[PDB]
Amino acid sequence: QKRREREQHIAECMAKMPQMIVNWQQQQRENWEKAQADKERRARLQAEAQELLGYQVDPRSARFQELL
Amino acid sequence: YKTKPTHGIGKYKHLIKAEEP
Amino acid sequence: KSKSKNILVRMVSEAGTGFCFNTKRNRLREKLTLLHYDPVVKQRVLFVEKKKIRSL
Amino acid sequence: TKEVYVPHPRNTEAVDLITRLPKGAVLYKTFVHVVPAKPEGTFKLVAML
Amino acid sequence: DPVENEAVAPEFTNRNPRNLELLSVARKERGWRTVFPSREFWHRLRVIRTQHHVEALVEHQNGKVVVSASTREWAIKKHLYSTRNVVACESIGRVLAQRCLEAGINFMVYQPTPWEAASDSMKRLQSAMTEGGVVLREPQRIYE
Amino acid sequence: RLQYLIDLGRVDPSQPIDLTQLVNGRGVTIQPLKRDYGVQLVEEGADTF
Amino acid sequence: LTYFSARKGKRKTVKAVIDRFLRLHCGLWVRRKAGYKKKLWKKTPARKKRLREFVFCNKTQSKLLDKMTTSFWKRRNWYVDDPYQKYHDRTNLKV
Amino acid sequence: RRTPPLGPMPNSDIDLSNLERLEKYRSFDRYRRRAEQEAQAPHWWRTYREYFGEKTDPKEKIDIGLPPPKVSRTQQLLERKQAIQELRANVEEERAARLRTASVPLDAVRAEWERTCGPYHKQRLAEYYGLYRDLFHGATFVPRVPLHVAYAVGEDDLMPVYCGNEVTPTEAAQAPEVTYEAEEGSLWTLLLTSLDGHLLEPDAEYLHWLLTNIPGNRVAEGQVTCPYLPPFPARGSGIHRLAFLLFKQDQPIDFSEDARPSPCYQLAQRTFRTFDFYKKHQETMTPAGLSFFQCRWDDSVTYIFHQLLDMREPVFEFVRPPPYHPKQKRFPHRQPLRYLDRYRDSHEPTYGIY
Amino acid sequence: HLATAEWIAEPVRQKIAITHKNKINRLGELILTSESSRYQFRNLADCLQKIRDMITEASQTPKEPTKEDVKLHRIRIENMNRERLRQKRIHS
RNA sequence: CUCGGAGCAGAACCCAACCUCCGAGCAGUACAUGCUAAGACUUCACCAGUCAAAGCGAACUACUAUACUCAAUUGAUCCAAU
Ligand SMILES: [K+]
Ligand SMILES: [Mg+2]
Ligand SMILES: [Mg+2]
Repeated sequence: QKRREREQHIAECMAKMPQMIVNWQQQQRENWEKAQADKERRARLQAEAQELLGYQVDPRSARFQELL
Repeated sequence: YKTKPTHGIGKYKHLIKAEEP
Repeated sequence: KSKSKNILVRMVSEAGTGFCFNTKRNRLREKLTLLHYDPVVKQRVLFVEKKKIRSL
Repeated sequence: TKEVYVPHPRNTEAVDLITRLPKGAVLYKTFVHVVPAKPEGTFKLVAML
Repeated sequence: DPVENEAVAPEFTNRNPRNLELLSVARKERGWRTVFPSREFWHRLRVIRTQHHVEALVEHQNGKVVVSASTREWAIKKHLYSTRNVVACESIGRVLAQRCLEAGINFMVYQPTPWEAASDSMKRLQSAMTEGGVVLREPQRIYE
Repeated sequence: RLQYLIDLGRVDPSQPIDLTQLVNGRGVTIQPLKRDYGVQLVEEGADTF
Repeated sequence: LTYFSARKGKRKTVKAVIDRFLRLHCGLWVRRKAGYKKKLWKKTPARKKRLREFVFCNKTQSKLLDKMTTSFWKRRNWYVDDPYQKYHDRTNLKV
Repeated sequence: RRTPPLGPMPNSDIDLSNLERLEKYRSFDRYRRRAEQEAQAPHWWRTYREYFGEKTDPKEKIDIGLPPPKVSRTQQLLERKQAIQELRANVEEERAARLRTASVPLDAVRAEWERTCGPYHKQRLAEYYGLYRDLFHGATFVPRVPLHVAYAVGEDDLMPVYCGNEVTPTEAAQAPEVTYEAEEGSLWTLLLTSLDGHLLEPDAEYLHWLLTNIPGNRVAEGQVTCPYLPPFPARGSGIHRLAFLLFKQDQPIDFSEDARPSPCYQLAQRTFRTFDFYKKHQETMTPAGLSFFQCRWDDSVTYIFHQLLDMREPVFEFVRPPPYHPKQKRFPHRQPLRYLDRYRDSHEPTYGIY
Repeated sequence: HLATAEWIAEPVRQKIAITHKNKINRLGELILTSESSRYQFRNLADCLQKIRDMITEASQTPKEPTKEDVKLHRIRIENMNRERLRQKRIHS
């Protein structure tokens, strides 16, 4: 009985695995796709500074993150 | 090897400009 | 000693085989879900973090 | 033996060196080899069917 | 009353240079891991591009040229507008593939540089070889 | 060993053979105090038995 | 070591040895590797496989373990389905 | 202690005073080209070529073939340059090349290749296969008479023989169709030999076919000095080389000492050596053409052994050297338990005296 | 002698001759050999089991596509190119 | 007070001083850093440590892909937790 139950548990869990993978992998791609979007935003915030570098380069980005 | 006639056949750094910051 | 960055966690197979392996992850990142080879089923399956073993 | 040294085109550091060498200059390095002593095998009569 | 025809030597001597290679039991020259290109092959396709011509060689690892196709040949040159363009490289691939099959060469390795592999010329030459029947990978040696 | 004992007349095949007869023929030495539980018949010599 | 016990006047076995080493009847001693269950997370697969091996002791250690164990532990045993049965006897050993 | 170099050291001709003004490679491809050239030159130090390169004889290979054809380079170059201008003048040819839609006619290329470089490519390929090594003890010849050999398979299909392509013994069960270009009054000798088939002597060959005193290219009218025997590569013996050799005769020749009976099913009579056959007839015979194919065992070879040669079929197997192990020691310190299995003959339990 | 053997079905006899043609000698006898044991009994038992496996495989007529061996893969390419060199007669 | 690199110790190995200098007690990327197995190396013993063909299973016909980058980046037995 123990062996039969363990094999059945694995079989059931392993019949769900294929669908689990596509969902996981599709979400990993989205996670990676969501990091790239965040990267683009930072570059835009630097252009808004317009080369007015100095001490007031960090807080400017903070102001715009609050807006988002 | 030092004693052998082929000593230094692998020398190369004398052929490149000295780039030492 | 005081410094603390990563942690050691136990990754448990989702195939129900009970096979587990330990991996290192950043403390400030989310729980890991990994595709890892499970010897019991003899093919790569999803593993999900269950417990933190220790601080690395 | 001593042989001419050609690095892999993906080995960035080595490729940067050879491109800066004066034309006509060839790098050499020392290589070690094993000369195989025995053949991979032999064909032997196993049956007369 | 032994049969004269049944006098067979206990060991068979096969002097065919390609025999052990065709059985995929011959040694390949492994090693040379720190230099380029690898020596771990029996035959390799080597493409020589010059200012005026395109030549493709199939050579054994021992350095013997097996078959060759060059735009210097009148047989090929007479049909080419240019001997230095992509069309010339594709033509060399098609001609070489036919000569390979007639010589019995069905497998070879190709060892391009990164820029060569990305070039359209070499991509068209490789497709010509594979369409022509030649496989540009070699079967693994059988050790056991 | 069993065939050897029979050929020399040390074990009698005309009667049932058990531990007592094997021990009485000095064919095997059993040590119950050393956790011996008896004899195991092994195949060695099957071709010529 | 107790060379002569107070009750029997006999040599005693060092039981620490019995808990760690397997004696093959041919004279060889088998052991596990120290640290084979320690800090596996920081050790490579190749190292971990080496640590799992059952290995033989050298001459000096074998002589020492023989002295630290009484004759009982050197007898030939016939355990049923012994995993180590094949290794009790040497084969093709010269000199 | 130092020792002076035995010759010019690499990179000595580089003037190190004007290093900044000297031209650099700048490209991996330019260094590699120079590196490959340097590797091929002879050196006074130890080299890979010294230990692994085939030891060719210093004396050049004797040429035993027909004279090269006489060509007028001036007239040839004029006609060739004119043809290229006509091809390049066409505007559609320029557009097909620019749009990468042009192609060459492979059949026409091969026909011209047969008449130009073909002979030298066949010589190079025959040298690679070891035919000159085995058939003429290193002497070479340029096959200047194209030899076309094809085995009839079925009724509508032919299997051509080129220079190393694989033909099965079933396809070669009957004599092939042979054609070449020959002038009227010329005499020719065709022979087929198996370089690797001999089952007894390592350096001997089997004569599978010998046609002598062929008038022109009418192969069916030549004398059958040795009748056709299909290839019989033994199972497990690998891939064999069968070579067709065409010889141009200066006169009619008497081949009575090479005549084999019809049929000839005795392997001792088929034993043959091309070097000896040619050496005695060299004064009146010259190698002209060459074709060869590669053959491995197939199920039809059993029929040749069982029926035609009236013998049991020899089977061979490729046997590898036994594995090396160091001398077994009484105390294999730090070796795994499986060390003992490396020196065990049998896997079945032993019980000794018991 | 495979052909004479009447304890094997005739269709089975004809399919074994094709599958195990390499084990049948000139006289027509199917020869099996086992040398994997010290004991003649086990060697004979192995040979007898091979006979039982041969008859089972022939009767089973399995149509399952077996995985191609590595040595066979190279021969497949070589056979493909040999067919590709095949020509037709100009005037049939 | 343990570990690594360099000089002393110029060229196989080894080589000391409360000798001369600089470092380490991690980090990052993987998630087949899966399994298994010839033959070897070894810090002068032991312990420990190191490199690996073939094979299985993967990956693969774009990835200097196959024992990850990295110099050291580390702790025996008992015992405890599970
Ligand atoms: K032979
Ligand atoms: Mg040591
Ligand atoms: Mg491997």
